Amino acid sequence: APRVRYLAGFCCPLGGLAAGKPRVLCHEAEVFLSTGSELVYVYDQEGGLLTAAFRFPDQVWHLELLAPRRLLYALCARRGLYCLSLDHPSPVIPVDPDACILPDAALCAFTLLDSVLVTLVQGPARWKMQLFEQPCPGEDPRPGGQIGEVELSSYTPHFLPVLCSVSPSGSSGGFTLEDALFGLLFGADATLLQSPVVLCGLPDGQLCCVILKALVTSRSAPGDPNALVKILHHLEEPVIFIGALKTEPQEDVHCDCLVAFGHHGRMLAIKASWDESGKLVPELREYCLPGPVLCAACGGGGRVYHSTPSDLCVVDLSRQPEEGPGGLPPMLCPASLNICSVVSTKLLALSAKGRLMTCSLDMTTESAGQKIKELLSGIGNISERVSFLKKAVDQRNKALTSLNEAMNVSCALLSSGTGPRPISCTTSTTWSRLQTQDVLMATCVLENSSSFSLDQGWTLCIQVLTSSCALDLDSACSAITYTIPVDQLGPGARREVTLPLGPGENGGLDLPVTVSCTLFYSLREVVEQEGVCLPLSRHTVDMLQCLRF
Amino acid sequence: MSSNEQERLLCYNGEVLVFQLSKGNTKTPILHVRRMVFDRGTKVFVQKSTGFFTIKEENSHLKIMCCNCVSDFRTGINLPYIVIEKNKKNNVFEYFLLILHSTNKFEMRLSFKLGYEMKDGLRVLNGPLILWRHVKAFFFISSQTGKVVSVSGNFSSIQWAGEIENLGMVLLGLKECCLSEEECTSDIYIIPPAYSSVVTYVHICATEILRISLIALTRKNQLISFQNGTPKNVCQLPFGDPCAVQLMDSGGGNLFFVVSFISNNACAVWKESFQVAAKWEKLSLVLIDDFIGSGTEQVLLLFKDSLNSDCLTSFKITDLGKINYSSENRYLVVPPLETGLKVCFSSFRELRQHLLLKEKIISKSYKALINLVQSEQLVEKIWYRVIDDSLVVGVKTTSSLKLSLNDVTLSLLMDQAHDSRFRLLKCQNRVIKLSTNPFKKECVQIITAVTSLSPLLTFSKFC
Amino acid sequence: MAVTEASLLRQCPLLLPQNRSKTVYEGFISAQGRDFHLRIVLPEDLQLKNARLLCSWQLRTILSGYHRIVQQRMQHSPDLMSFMMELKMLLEVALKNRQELYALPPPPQFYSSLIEEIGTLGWDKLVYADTCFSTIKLKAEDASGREHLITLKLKAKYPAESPDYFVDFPVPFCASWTPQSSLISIYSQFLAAIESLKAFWDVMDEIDEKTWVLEPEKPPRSATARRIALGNNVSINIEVDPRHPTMLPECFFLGADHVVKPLGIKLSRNIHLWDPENSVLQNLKDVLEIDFPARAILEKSDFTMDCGICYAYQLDGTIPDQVCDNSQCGQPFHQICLYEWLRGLLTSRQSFNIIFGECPYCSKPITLKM
Amino acid sequence: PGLAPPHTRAPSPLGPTRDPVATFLETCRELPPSVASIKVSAELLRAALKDGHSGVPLCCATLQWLLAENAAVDVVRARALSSIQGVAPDGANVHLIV
Ligand SMILES: [Zn+2]
Ligand SMILES: [Zn+2]
Repeated sequence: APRVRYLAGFCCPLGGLAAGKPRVLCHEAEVFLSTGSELVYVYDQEGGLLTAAFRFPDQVWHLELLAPRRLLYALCARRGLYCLSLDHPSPVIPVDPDACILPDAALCAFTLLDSVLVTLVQGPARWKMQLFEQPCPGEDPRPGGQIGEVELSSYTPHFLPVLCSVSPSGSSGGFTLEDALFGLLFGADATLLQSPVVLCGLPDGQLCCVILKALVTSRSAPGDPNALVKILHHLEEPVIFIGALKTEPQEDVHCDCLVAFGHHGRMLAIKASWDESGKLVPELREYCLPGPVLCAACGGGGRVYHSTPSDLCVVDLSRQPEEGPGGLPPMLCPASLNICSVVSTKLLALSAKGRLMTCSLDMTTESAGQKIKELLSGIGNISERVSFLKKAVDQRNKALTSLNEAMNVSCALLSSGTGPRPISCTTSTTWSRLQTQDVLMATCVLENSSSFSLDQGWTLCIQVLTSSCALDLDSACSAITYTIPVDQLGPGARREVTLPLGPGENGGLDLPVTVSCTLFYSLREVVEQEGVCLPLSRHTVDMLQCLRF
Repeated sequence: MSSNEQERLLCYNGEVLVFQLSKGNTKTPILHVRRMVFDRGTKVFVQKSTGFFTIKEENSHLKIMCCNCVSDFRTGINLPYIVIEKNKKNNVFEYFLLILHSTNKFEMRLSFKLGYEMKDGLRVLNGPLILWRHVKAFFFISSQTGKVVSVSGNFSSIQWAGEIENLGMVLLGLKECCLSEEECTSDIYIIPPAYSSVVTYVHICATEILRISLIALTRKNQLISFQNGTPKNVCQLPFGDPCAVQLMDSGGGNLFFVVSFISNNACAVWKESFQVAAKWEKLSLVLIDDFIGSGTEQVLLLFKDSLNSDCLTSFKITDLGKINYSSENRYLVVPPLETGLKVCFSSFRELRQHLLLKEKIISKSYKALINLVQSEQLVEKIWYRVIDDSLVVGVKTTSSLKLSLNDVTLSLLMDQAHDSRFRLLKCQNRVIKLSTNPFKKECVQIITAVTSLSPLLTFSKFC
Repeated sequence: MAVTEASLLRQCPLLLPQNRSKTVYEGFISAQGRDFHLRIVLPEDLQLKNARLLCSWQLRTILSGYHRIVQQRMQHSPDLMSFMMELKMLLEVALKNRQELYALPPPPQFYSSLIEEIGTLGWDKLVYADTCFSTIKLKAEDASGREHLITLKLKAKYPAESPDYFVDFPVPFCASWTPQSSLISIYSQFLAAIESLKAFWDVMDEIDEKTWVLEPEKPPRSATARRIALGNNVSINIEVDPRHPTMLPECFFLGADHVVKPLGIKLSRNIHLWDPENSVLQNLKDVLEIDFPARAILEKSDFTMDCGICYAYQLDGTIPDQVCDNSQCGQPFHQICLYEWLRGLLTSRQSFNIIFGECPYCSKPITLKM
Repeated sequence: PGLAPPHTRAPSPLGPTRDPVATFLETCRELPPSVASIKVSAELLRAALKDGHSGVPLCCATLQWLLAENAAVDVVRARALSSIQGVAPDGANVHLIV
């Protein structure tokens, strides 16, 4: 009946967990789980009570499992890679360092193919792919000798990078493509050798694949990255999740499509066309989903179950080839980061608060009325909010309109049409009398000739500049500035402002004096350093304006 | 409620726990758990399981003290806690912290055993961590340590408590002061001490580096945001004596602050627009969890025990959108109505996208305005000084800027948002050249403006 | 204004020139209280002969099936101002055409008040509603106990404007709509029309019962004509005046020139003996001096074995020969008629002397071999 | 300003809606026209206005005498106006009739 259930939740921090890191895996009814912390949890799926609880040191970054063997690998961060037999004779278990293998310690990321193990290990500027044997017989669970190493030369460094296992058809915790595609992406080498291929998404958002057959090296024989590792498609943002989908569904699925995700959500999907040159050509889409994308799984039939911090949303690529857009629906679950998809769709996730939940998607005589009551109360509940959003839209619009008028005047002002049409500032010389002394006054007249109304957000800045030649000795007053709001000016319309310039102290008026008028536009008022000042005229008062007969 | 036959509620994992103490007779009172869940078919709460814990000593005054989820520090799993008092009439009060499992079984962690009763701001915290006060004496007992401890510091209030990134455990009691709960004592970018007189309950919501984004609510029935202590987006609250806030999600972005009042009444306020979206009355209780299994939070409202001597009769479960449940053919309108509901929701969730798009265009076009009219930092920086009734603003220059060739000034420009009128603003400009350690060699050219102050302090403030 | 300095502000308030050289405009265009995203790059000069104009996916789905219009408008139109005018109007048109998809009613009036008014009626009355709530159709009863239906189409504002009332019965129904009137008002007007026209209905009900009505089969209520069959291979069609039904109709007879003459002569002579106080049957029986057959053939009433294009037997020697390969149509044609018809249609193609293309009546594959 | 000789667009002063201290106070802490008239004897006004300046006897000459000390009296002497709308120092409007 309830499409979602509660299993458990946890110690969360504030808000909840970050992404890249926490991992959940579903075996049969066995369930695997990290919280990107020092704990790895296993839940019996029947009754969401715990089987087993493993304290590592140092924040588990990844889990994978080899089900035949009945083995769970973990990467501790500053330590290496542990291994655990699932039978494994309080329900807390600390690990013994017994279990540690390749304490390589600077290894971040790692996959598994059949009985091969791949790591991608931190260094200076060059990260390197290493690649180990993993003993096929039921022994002491050992590394063996490192077959291969490279250095991802293009990569020169919160966000892990990522690794995918991608096998071609005929030949496993990974993704089997179909021949069309495999041949298209990796080339004839990987095709012929039927070589499984390892896809690295890195924080730069370079998205690189390495063929495993061509990765055997030695101390005489040093793996050349330039040629051995290769670079598909540069998402400009970091990578989160690579995958592969059954488009056209008409356990080993011969998948048809390849999926990348950026962090901010440039999703990137790929397919074969075989079109328009009588030739196989690659089909590239960069979509732009929402938001921050926080984690992503894949389900039955071209359906990519993702998260934003808003909600848990979906794209379908099952449908020229693939599609114009991903416009995408929630199932109205929050930001779960750490999502997994089994196929039977019944998916599993970690709610950003702290929670493990299990989303399993799919008349009356006056109980029908209670239905109608409920529905109308609901539409009532919402109309409220729609109305708010309306008025907000109003405000944004009115902003653009005012904006528009501003930009149109600005452009008129910056043009030399050979008359300063839109707005003028005339300034003009008066004698007056105060107290005893005849004073020199500047009436500065602003006139709107044009249609355009200089509304709110606008301001005149006047500056009264003395004599020039900055001297040996710097004066008391280099200049004065007056600044004024111009509010709702309107067309034809007019301000007059009076300034003294005249001998205040010591009978000292030095000429020529220039008065400069300018305008600013204020972004904030109506709603890195940000405004615009615009020049009006700049009138020089000379003796001939200040003589009195 | 808090008594020998009286209960308390809680929410665990999209369901509702009832802890009731019950005099069993042979013996002393037993704690009984019901763990309930919502049917959606029969539109009621149905008992899924029970639980019992038998208490030994034949002493009266057993009492539930508080209840919530917490997270044990050992496992890191959200778990119900509960706190029991035992009082013997000895002036001795035990104060058990007992934890419940997946299995509906109980587990002691602290006995803790005071002589004097606990009261005021009891608040249980991650590593199941009791923290109380009497007469301005703060004490805590970690489950780790197992000792009574005192907080060294001397505070009036302990308004918020909880774990943060990098620190582990913290308190905000005085809005400067910013503790730990081992090594007692950043208090840099919190709220103003102006508010500190009126703030009665805080709720953080997020932490970056230190920068906390955070809410209040006051004795004045206010509600308030802050982003680096910039008091944005206030409301006003209908009711008197606000207690607390929770948060609720409602789906995408639709985030409400479900405020409870000592007056047995409560709000929702709708973030996006600090606005009372709904208000209800008498509200015996309130809980924020998914009782349906949709995948988004709701609120449960409980109405009073006058109605029945029974708890979860008189409920009202609600998203406050699409979901609303409570305690002549007509049908052909139904599919139309459901279809309206879902299409009103489509309009909501579209517009919200619409509104963001408008914001975005506006910004885009200013930046267009700025490259329209038009690299090297020609100015050091801004600084300002108050002398008497004189504003002195200044600026340090760079060697790039040649005052030999360039007449310069500096104005001041008032915000009309503050200044409803046109007062003119005059500013006097000085150029100051000083030689720095003369006994090439650095000159310091500084440029600086001067004006009156009392004209600007009209709105207690200005920018 | 005249100049596209201020007239463009006034007529496109939300189109912002990003660049100083007003070459990139971006933002919003209004249409039917809704704003659309549009980025319209000009060349370095003001020539729409060559320009870029990009759309949101919202806009392109709404301007599906005018792409050529807009592309030509760009190359033909002198100014941006006029171009925007043409575009605005064109959007207006596109949304009122696709009116099905686009409703935001104001619910607090609408869906609540509709339920209140439907409660005021009582819950037997409605028969149907679309999910978009746009259509409703209702029932009312006669004193006879006859069901009579009415289609109403409701707008964004039901109580503001008139609801369009679409109805069977044969004279125009007229509705005194005020904004103060409601569903029960127009319902009362509809019961008034019911009680008024009873006589006309009684007459046509009597006919359908006692006689072999031939051309309309389970006739609707709008029908004033009744092709009555009498004797064999002769019919009389009768159209009635609705307000004075009992009064004489325009009558005439189809069939054999030797059979039809005596009846016509007799009608001429005996027509002064028609009286509007009896029934049409009771007057026809004494005028035509006969009684009628009461379904002389009920099962093989008629299959018009006539062209079903020109609706005639014998077109220039040719007979209805070409039929439909369908149980539900069976409709004969003429070679000439069906060739002339199919030769037009887009769907049909012509093989050597063979044409495959859709039966006019049922749109199923039909083949014609000349 | 409405009657004035130039007939030029002078902006409305609108004396401040509040005291600075008053606005300061409110920030810190969170209708008919009035009329007067008189009557006076025409004989009195005639005898007092004779030394008869010129012009239409009364109402106009009355207003000219009342505002002989305001600067804006010569313009009203010209147009012979017995009712005008001035403002004030505080930006309130006043219509005064004779
Ligand atoms: Zn024909
Ligand atoms: Zn047919």
